Amino acid sequence: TLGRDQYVYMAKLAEQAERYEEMVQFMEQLVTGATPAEELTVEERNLLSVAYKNVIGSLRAAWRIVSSIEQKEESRKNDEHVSLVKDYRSKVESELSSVCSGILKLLDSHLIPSAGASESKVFYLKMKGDYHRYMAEFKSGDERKTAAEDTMLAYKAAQDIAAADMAPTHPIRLGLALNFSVFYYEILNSSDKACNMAKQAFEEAIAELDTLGEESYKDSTLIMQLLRDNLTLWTSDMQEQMISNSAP
Amino acid sequence: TLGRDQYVYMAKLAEQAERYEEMVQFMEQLVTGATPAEELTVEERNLLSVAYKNVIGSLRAAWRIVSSIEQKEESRKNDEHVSLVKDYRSKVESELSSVCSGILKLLDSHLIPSAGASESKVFYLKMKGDYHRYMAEFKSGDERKTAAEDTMLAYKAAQDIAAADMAPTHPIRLGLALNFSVFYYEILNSSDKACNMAKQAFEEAIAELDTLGEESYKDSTLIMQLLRDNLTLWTSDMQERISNSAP
Repeated sequence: TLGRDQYVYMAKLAEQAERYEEMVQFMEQLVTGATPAEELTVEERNLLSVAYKNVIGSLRAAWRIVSSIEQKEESRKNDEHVSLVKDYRSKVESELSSVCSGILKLLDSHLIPSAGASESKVFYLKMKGDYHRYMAEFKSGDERKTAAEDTMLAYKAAQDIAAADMAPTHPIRLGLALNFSVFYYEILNSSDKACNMAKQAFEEAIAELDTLGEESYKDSTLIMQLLRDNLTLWTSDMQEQMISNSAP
Repeated sequence: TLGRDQYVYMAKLAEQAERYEEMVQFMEQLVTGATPAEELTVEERNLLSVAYKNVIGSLRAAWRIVSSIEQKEESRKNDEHVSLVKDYRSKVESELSSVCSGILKLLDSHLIPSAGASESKVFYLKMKGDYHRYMAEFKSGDERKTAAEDTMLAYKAAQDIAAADMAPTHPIRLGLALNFSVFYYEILNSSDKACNMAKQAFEEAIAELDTLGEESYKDSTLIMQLLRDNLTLWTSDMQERISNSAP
């Protein structure tokens, strides 16, 4: 076993080598060894989030490609290749599930219990909704509806806490509104609800934009632009009743 | 167990998804089931080469980064951080060793025996030397010399066959001379021999490049352009980067 400061060094070392599967292991060991008794630092909090974002991001990108090839093979009526491709996609899906379960388990057992402030709660609850949403991207029915309900619970909990204590210009609250609006748009097909949410968070940040500090102005404004980009792509598109840019 | 044609489809599928560790496995099983009784098709032979190239390239890239991190830490005399980085580098080295052994074992047990033509023999022998050279990159001391010796034998064997049966404009023979010259410059620090070897291959090829058509002109000239890129880098290096190996 290494020290807390040493796992941060090993996580960064793995980050430089783009060996993210091991960056996750180094941060998990840091988490399980310092929480829930104590709270993660902003640095450790972001290193963990970055580690899982890259690991799952790589599998999400692969799943898109495989799923796309499957549709291309089913349009050819190539029954042979369709059988092989679906075997492969399920292998990627089991790995997507493995990673989401890892962080979701760490969120319930360690991270959320460790949050002793609204900022940390909203961060981990948002994160909890994020990886439930990733589960909902490849699940079919029932499993997807369950994945969607778990997403709704985690996000709406983070939204309640954030709106009451977080500032509308805080990147975490902004990122929450972004990913939450992506949830309505891409998981629930509610363009109207998703646009109304993104716009509200955007305008709320504009009103208090003067009181935005050096530390988080780029993080905030970046999310603000992603909200505006999505809102343009969504309003440019046209739904009927009821990829998008998620947070950094 | 799947069929030969299907392993090709799965290897191609893994390549599209950029899941190269699996692309290797699909081809490994294709090889162990089809050879040495028969020989790999050019397609299969290339799918195998690409799969291992990406896997070992990814680790070689990480090893350069980690190895670079270690040096800086030592320059500051952190001591603690230094011991941590080496333990991490040694983990990447064990993986590099695992990959190379995988293809090297596949070469000596299945692929080289299957080669019933000089072109294939030189392709598989040139590959054997490539992955012994990758061992020599991170090995040190006693283990390094053994790796450098194994590289010399694979390349020299491929060169003997190539110079006798392959044309000096053939991309495989040009790539061999390219990687074989990089071996002398990077591993053995023989700046002169690496240059003499590169120039010879580039001279022997241009002397026959006129009679070469536009079908493989891009193939030959591309490796030729790499032979001179290294040869320009090396000359400037003697005016006191990583050499361009073959595609």
